[PDB]
Amino acid sequence: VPTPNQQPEVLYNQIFINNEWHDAVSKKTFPTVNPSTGDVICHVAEGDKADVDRAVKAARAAFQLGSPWRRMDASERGRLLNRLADLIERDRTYLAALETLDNGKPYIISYLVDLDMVLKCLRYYAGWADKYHGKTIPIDGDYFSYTRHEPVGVCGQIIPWNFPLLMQAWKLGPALATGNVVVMKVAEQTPLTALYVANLIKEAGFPPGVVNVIPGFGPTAGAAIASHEDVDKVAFTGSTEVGHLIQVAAGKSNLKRVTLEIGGKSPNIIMSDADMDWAVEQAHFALFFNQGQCCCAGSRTFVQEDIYAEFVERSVARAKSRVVGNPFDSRTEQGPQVDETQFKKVLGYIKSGKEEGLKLLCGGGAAADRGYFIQPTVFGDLQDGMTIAKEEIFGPVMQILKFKSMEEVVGRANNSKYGLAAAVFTKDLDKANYLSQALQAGTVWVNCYDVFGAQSPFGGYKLSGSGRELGEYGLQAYTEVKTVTVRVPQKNS
Amino acid sequence: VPTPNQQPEVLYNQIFINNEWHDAVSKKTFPTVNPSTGDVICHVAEGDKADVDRAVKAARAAFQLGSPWRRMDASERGRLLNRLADLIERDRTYLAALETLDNGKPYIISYLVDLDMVLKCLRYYAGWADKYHGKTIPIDGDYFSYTRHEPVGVCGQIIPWNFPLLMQAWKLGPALATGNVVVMKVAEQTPLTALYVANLIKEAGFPPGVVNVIPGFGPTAGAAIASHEDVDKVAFTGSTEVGHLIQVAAGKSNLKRVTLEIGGKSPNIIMSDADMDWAVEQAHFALFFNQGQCCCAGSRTFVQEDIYAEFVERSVARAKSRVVGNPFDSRTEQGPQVDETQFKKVLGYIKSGKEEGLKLLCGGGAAADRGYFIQPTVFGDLQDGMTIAKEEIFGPVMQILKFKSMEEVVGRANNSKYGLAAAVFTKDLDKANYLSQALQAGTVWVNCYDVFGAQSPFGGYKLSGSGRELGEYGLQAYTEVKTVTVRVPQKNS
Amino acid sequence: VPTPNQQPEVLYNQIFINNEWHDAVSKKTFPTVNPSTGDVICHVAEGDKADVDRAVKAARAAFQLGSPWRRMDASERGRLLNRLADLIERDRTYLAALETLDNGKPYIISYLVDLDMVLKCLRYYAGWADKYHGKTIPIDGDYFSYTRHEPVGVCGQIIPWNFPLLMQAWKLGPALATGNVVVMKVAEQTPLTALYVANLIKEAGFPPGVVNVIPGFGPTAGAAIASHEDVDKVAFTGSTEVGHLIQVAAGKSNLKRVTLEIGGKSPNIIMSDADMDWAVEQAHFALFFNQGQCCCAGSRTFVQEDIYAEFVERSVARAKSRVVGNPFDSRTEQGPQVDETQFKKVLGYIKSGKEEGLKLLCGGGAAADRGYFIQPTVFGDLQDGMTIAKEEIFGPVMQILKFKSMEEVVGRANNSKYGLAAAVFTKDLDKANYLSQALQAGTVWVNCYDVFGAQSPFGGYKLSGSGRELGEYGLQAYTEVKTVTVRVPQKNS
Amino acid sequence: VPTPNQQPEVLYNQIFINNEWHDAVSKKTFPTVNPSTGDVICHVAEGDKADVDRAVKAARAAFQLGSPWRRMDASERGRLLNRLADLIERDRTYLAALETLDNGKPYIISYLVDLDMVLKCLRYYAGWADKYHGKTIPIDGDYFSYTRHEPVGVCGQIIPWNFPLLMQAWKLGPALATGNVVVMKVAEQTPLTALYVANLIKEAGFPPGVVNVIPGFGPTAGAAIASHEDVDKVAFTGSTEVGHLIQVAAGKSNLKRVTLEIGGKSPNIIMSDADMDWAVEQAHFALFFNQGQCCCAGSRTFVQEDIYAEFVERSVARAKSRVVGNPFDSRTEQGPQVDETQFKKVLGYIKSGKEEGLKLLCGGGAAADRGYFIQPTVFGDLQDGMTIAKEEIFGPVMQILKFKSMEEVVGRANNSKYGLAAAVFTKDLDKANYLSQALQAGTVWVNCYDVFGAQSPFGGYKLSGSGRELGEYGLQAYTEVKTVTVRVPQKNS
Repeated sequence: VPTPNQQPEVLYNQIFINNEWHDAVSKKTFPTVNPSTGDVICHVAEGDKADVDRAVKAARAAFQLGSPWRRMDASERGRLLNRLADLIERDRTYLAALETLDNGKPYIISYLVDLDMVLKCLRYYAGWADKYHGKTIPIDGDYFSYTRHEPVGVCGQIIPWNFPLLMQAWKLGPALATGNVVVMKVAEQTPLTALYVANLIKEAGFPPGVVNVIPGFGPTAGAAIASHEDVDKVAFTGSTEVGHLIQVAAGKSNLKRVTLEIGGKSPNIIMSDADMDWAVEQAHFALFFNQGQCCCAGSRTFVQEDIYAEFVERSVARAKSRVVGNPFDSRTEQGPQVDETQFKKVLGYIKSGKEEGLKLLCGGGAAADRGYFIQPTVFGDLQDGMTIAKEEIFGPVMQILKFKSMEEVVGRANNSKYGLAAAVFTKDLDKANYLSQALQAGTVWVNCYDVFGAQSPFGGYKLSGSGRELGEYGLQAYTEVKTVTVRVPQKNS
Repeated sequence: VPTPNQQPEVLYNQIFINNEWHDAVSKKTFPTVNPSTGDVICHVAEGDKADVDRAVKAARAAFQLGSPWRRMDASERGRLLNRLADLIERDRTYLAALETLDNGKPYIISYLVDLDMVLKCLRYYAGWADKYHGKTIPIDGDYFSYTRHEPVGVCGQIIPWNFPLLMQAWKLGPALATGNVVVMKVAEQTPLTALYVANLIKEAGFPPGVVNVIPGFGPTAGAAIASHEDVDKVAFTGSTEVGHLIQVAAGKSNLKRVTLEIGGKSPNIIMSDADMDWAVEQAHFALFFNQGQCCCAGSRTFVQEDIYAEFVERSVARAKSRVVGNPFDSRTEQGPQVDETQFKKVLGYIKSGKEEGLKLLCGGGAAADRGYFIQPTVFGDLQDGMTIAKEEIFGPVMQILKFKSMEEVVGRANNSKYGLAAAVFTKDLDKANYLSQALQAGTVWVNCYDVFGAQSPFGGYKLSGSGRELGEYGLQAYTEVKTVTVRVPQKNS
Repeated sequence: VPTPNQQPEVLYNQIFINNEWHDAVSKKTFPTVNPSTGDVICHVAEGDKADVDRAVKAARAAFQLGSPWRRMDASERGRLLNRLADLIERDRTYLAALETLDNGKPYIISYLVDLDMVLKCLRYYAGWADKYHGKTIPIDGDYFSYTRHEPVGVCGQIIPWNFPLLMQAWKLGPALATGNVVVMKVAEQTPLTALYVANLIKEAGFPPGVVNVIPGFGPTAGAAIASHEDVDKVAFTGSTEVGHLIQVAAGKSNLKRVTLEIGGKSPNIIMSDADMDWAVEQAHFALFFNQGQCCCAGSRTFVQEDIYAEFVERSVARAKSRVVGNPFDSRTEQGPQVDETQFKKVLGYIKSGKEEGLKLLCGGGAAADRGYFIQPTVFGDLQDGMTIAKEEIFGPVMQILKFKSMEEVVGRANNSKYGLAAAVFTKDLDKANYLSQALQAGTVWVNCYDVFGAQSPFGGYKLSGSGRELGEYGLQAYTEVKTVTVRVPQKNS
Repeated sequence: VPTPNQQPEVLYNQIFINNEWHDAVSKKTFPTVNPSTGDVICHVAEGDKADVDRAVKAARAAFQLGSPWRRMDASERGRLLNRLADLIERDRTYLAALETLDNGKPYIISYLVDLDMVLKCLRYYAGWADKYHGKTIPIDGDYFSYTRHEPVGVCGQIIPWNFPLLMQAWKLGPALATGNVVVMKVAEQTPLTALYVANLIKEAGFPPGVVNVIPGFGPTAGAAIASHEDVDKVAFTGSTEVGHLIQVAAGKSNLKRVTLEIGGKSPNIIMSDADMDWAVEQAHFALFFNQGQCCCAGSRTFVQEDIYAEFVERSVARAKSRVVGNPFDSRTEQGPQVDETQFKKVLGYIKSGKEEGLKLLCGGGAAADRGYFIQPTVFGDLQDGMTIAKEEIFGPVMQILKFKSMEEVVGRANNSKYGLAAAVFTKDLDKANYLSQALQAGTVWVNCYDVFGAQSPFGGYKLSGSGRELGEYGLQAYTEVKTVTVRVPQKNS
């Protein structure tokens, strides 16, 4: 991993529309802070409805029948996405550093993890461009019926702050590969990286209006996209709470297609025959990865009584050794929480746990007085009715529960409004197969956690989502099907 | 076509839950009238939220992991659907008669069209049961990734009164084929046939709770389903106005998956090179089919100026010969409108057209003093800004517009909030191919209209829908995708 | 299981062509014996080249563009296959008895196993008829490209005597479902059941020439089909030796498509952690099922040394209790071998094993002096270089080998010219996953054996086959793809 | 188009095996001539059986379970193919010049056509690498069945001299994308370009033994591949005559999977309503493209009598203006024929035509006395029984036939042992649709010819092929399907 620039230059901080950078119509700007120091990095244009409106306008024009983008060969769409990937890889060190500066995650992670997964996603979707075929259907009668898989049109894509570059990649990959146009709203907590990539999109040679990125606020620029009368589809990734607002907004206006990737409270089930060493480490990772700021975090670690005590002791030790510090330091495992608000939220949950009557095994408090650092907390002897066992904490706060039977763990694990992911650690073939089938979750990992593949779909089962985001599935929501039934003189097989 | 019983006996008029018939919790009942005579056929149990909750409870139980339905082989689901089909064919004469008695459509149509289409739908989806495979994905790293296409769960399905039996079949086919459970709300205007089939479901051997049919009202039983906290998915077919309510209800509650098949104002484009005879008859059919009560009716007949006068003359003559009368009479082409409310609504539009300044060429008034018969009306010299040229009439009221160029007709045809279907009549290959691509419609018929195939998807492009209902596509909405990623010792190709 | 007729009446014994029965052009006939008594059941017309030529002509005519069969709706093809199924189910008892009479397998098996699987196969492919879509391809340039999945044409299908009715169904299901025409060559050892079904094909309403069944001899009628200049595809199931002849014949003449389902020497690997009881019973079934006359029989039972002794002991006991006798007797587990030739071949192998220096644990000799009964033989302490450990025996002769490591068992099990199937018994997830990937077999069963599903493909990896026979894959070989590229005025997404 | 080097340097002329260049075991070499001058360009190592044997050895080793290539992520296979493309694009000018030097085709074509198509093919298949999923199948019983799409293994790929780089690309694309290993035999008449690309494969980072290219002769190196006991699959592109040999070879030995892309006599049907200008130009292109050395050439131009005379005179004029000359000259439309042998063959056919009694409209003789140039010949008034109207000429010799009805032209056009491609020129929708369905051809072009898309399959219907080469279909033949059926505690939907 190349040595990063601990203070990477901010080159873009405006609104990107027709491959052009401009200030908000209001000339208003908002600050973007560095979670590690609490100091302001710079100021970014604050997009609002007026800016969304013009971006939508730009996108619609780019999507007109006869446009360079609509006339473009699917293969060329693939070429553009691969070119974009190349530019991102060329600027990998810079983007990794900026990602960390704006977000807080360890540089090594932004480089080896975030950026690699960003490149793999775009590279993956580049190949789908000319392969998502329609169908020729053996309909009854003397007809020739077939389907066209056309773009759904103008897509509003709202993304969170936990994986800035990756979330952007997950949206643009399938949308662009299918021929759609994008009006994207990026998180006000982390707008810098998305904007830089927006310029690379221009450099890649994408036609104007195809991708418009608008930095701003949620109830402001986000809501304007969700309720716009000319946005054909919305893709939102964030809280279930806001997820509700997105669907409600869609219904109250355009009846635009909606997909949601939202919260979670994922159960990580360790069976007594599981390899302790692997299970403990993976359990640690399952919850602590990315400052605990992952929607599919294993926030409910169910451990079989027979091995509970040992598993708990080992988890606490591992939590005790987890290095929290400067993201740019090679030995830093944990950076700060994205912002003060989240910092307080997490702390509020730790307080709740202690008050609910939970066994605090690892220090649950601030880890520093400068950035938003919190100590890797671990709560043992957790009860299902406890707030921290029910509500998504989104911080470095581990919950460890105890169970006896499979029948019991299935019911407990499944008894949640969420269903984003789950995990099973066991050496037994039958337990693995039984559980993976019984678990009501979009993804079930067996003997592993947080394993993402651009080729494998991801999504929620209940109030944790709607629709899937990767693989071939990720193309479905960005496709509008048209049936064309032509009358023929005489149909033959 | 066998001789029908002009007065078929009503055997079921209650609420169907766990394969059992019972009155509404309130014991309240509502009348179902015969549109031909205006007299009450009988009374049906009026389901409400209390009944909906009971049905959902029943359905959820039937969906329990380990249930006969969930443990059932996919092939067996296919066998049950085929058995159902057989029972409907056994009772084809009776059902065609009852369909007409409660709806008003001609008996010949109910028999040869509706029932045939019903049988073909179920028979088609019966074969999909064991064929909608998941995937084994070549994910990165030492893992074995694959997806499971599981049922979405408890599905709420709300259907209209235009095609009682068929609408029911379009919903049950894909749902049952996939392993889902149903809580269906039937149109209060036409609940009889759906209830009869509900009993056939029981007789076919479907496990209790798998299909629950609730007769009742919209804002009552319908809304109860749309905002239910335990319904995983909603499939609604009706007005766009209500469609909005369904999507808003889903967002404000459960975040349940939603699909909508709604209104339309489909354009029927006749090019100057089209075969007049065919074009004229097909245009007649395109709009007048089923008392004009079809979501995909060719409500806007655009005819190229060069052949406009001739086409109009021929249209009016054909409309003047259209026989309106007793649905059970062999020579009846048009029966009455479903009910007085729709009778008045259609008349209101005829009034509107005359006042908008439209050329009434065919008598626009009631055709009788007993049932809800309206005369096949034809309006010539229509203008895009005219109410009847923008709002869905849902009655035997034809609109004929005049155009010159293709660029012109595409823009005009496309300039609508709707996009359910469209049609183009021409002998030219390039115009056919150009137009089918340019028209923003879920279905584009070329040299034909109203051609439906159980194997070809159907749906709307704008405020006329979301999702497709037939073919393989119809299975998508009834499937929940689960990704299972297993860590393996050493992955190889 | 209904009481069978020990002496079922033979109603059809001639050549079936245009839905008509006639004697061979030579008037020659051959006898069909009853393996249980060694007595002649009756005589069947002996088809030859002249008869094959006539059949091919009939088939070709039925395949003419514009034929009732080619113009028929795909759904109707489905209907015919379901009708056929129903007729077979109606005559289930008769067919099961006749199957046993002519083949030797126990009636219970013929009824509950063979017939059920025949019904399931036809009923399964009936549903594929109108679902095997082609595709609309996003090709470069201003074009509309799409593919048609047309029938391959006239298909020659040659089947064996081990599962008469079943093998017939495996060929007809996919062929007919895709719109092809068939010229079938049935095994001289067991032509009876296939002939009766041929008449059911007539009764089902299949167009004349669509299915022609020709009873006769291999180098006679079989070779005539394989080398015919007007047969578009050949599907052969039998010995690898003859498989070679089919491929060579195809090349020396028509260059017709070829698919082969041939011999095997499947390894059944029992890991030390396997459940003894289950593993022992399944191992017994794996090899002894259908008088050991199954191409995917577990001919090489590799058992982990730690559990070898015990496994062997249990295997011998189970083989010693295996009831051999009258197929019509409820307690008979094993009937006779198909005929004297096979009877002597199996005996020759037992002799070989004894001479090779193998430990005969179970009596290896004739079990009676009337029919072709052989005692369930079990050879312990087998060595890979032994003939019975290399050549397919096709009889009730079990081989039990000893192994130590997984690396060793993989190499040993894979060290064969065959690769039809394999099995792995273990409770460990990793071993299951590892082995199933490492084994070069068309089918790898884990914790079970001989599990067939009409929905899952089956075939060989080396000299044991080419192509797969069930599921969606089974339709591939019966499809000819046509690409139609149309120049369009302006292509858009 | 950049200025080429009229004399590009030959850097590789040996056998490429484990990413290493070596002389044949025999030290024998053969000359490669320049068709334009008749002079020897250089000498190339003459591979033989011994060289094929070692190449297969290398390939097998590269295919061992646990190999870098087998363990490699499918996505990485995609990366390698994209890298290879980049290298080819980097060297596009050199490769196009060398292609023309050794082949004879005009440099502008090699550059703008051949190399573009080469890049597009590899770029296309690079995206398929991680998307050709297997399936999870809803089999009956308590099991989990799924399929694995594994590589077929060692693939022997034999290619022709008409499109050296492109044929190589059509083979390597699908093979490598699927994870197979290759032993390729390149045409003795044109081995240079294929060898240079072989080195780029090394530079790209492909693991040793994955692609082995062997220059040599047909009955020598080609036959050794076709009958090799360790080659799992053979892919051959060439004459139907040799095609027979490949299939017979496969049967006589390994029973290896075979696919054939062979000869043709494609009919180009011009209906009276066709746009003459376009039809005439396209007709010229259809047959004259690449010195008439294309298997899909429109060898039989059927013209409707009403427009026959005009079409004929227009064709002759166009043929009279076709510039034949130095391939490197910007004005050259036609270069020389690949070699003296082909030179003589084509001339022999012209002689035949004259003798069969055909109307020679354009000079049918040599165009120069240096290279292998032949004058663009046009034969009018041809009859179906004439040799030139039956046998593939593979030279600039056009055949123009006259027809009256559609019924007539379908039968005549279809009356051939070949069925590679066909074309229909008409403005009529019904004629287009009717003919496309009626024509027994692997590809039917409507109002265009020789339109190839890496995304759409290509192949023959009779003695012109077996299997398809492009699109998703091209992956089928390079995949071996394995079914894994696991016993599960309790199967649920």
